[PDB]
Amino acid sequence: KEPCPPENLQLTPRALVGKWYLRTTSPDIFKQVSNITEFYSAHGNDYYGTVTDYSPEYGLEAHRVNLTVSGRTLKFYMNDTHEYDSEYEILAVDKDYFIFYGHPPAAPSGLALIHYRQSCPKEDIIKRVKKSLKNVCLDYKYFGNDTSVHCRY
Ligand SMILES: CCCCCC/C=C/CCCCCCCC(=O)O
Repeated sequence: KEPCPPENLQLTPRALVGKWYLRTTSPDIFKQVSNITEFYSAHGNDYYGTVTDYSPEYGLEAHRVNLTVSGRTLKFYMNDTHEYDSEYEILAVDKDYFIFYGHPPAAPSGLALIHYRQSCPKEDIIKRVKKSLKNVCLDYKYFGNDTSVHCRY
């Protein structure tokens, strides 16, 4: 679904550094690719890093990525495949998660992505996520969690 994005939310330099787990998406992508771990390093206001994942069809994958950041949006570039390469806008910022939205080739009608600091986010985090989504005209009921990993949601 299309969000109502907040036009006053901008990415703070270095906010994306470190390890993240992409555990909730809309539409649900987890039958195609799952157990997504991201690691980002700062390059000025940009980032470089890696994304590792499990694919039922391709096996274990490791990808090198770049993020170029421009205000409330960034461009995501991956080396080997470009299924998820797109501009993504920030929808919500929290100490424990970020919510992004874009229209990549893999989900060209729109893809909302929730990146968590914790590998298995607990109920208090999910409650905050639900409120963040409502604030941008989205709804957790249209999202799927990654139930391929050792986490109950
Ligand atoms: C928390 C910082 C997030 C910044 C990046 C926002 C967009 C991310 C897109 C991630 C794509 C997920 C790739 C899945 C693995 C694959 O199929 O290659």
